[PDB]
Amino acid sequence: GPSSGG
Amino acid sequence: ACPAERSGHVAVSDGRHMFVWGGYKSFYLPREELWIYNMETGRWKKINTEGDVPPSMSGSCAVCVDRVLYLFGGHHSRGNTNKFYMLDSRSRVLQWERIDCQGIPPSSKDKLGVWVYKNKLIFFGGYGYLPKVLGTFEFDETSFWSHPRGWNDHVHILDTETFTWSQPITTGKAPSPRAAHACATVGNRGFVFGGRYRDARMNDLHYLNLDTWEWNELIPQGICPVGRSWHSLTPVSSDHLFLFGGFTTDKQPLSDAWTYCISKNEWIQFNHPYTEKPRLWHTACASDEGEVIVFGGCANNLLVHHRAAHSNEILIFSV
Repeated sequence: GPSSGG
Repeated sequence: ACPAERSGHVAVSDGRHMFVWGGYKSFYLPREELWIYNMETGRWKKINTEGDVPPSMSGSCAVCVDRVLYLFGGHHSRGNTNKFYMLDSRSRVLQWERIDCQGIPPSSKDKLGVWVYKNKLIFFGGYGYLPKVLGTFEFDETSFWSHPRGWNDHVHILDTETFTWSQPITTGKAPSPRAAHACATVGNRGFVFGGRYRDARMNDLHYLNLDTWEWNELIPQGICPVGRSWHSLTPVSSDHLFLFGGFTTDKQPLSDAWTYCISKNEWIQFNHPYTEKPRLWHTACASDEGEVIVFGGCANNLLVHHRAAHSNEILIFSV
């Protein structure tokens, strides 16, 4: 969701 | 009067007023709400905006240029976007405007960074879907198992004279693709520090010369800050960047603060009273009174969603 890739 | 706690919001400032929008908590904050923090009085004001209101998003990228707010990208309930909005706050009831830009926009993404230079908004990096585009893209294999996503090193210009997208032809070695890095502009130098890429939250520091489009890497002599993503990097003078918070490769939430001195190419650790308040995915804005206002973000590993300690605290650093 929003936090992937961080 | 205080906004709900949140991470992944945007905060932009004119040096006096800080405008807060979006983000999520434990989900997305109300899209029509714009929270205004008066940096001098310390008081909040909520207003409801109208017009082309963007969907509620995290990881959007916003700027404030002469009290016009610009917003690009982000992640809403159906994924990443590459829409561009503007909200004139110079005055009436604030009205969002979705700008149908000319040229090829960037790919849909969040958790990127932007530099402001003259009439140009220059966007770098981020996380989103596979992208014609200059630069490189690198998939995040943990997305393969929906649509796969990945990091980019793309540089894109939105020329506010015409609202036309374009890409500069750069020289030098770009930073790797990355997201949740932090960008800061001083003069004609667009600094970028850290960010997530593959299995690292990195510690490297670059700037893109916004006149000649040459990338430079900065190797500071001496002790550098630990690599991180989801940190803030804020210009506080013509010669100092202010670094706070973030998240290490080993999932440590950070509360250290540093100032990078541009002319000496040196990091200086910065003592402050919030050592027990680490924050990741907060925002930070400089005041006209030389302060940095940190708002929002998460005090622990927000990847454990049911344990995420989202915050609505204002942290005031005196730099």
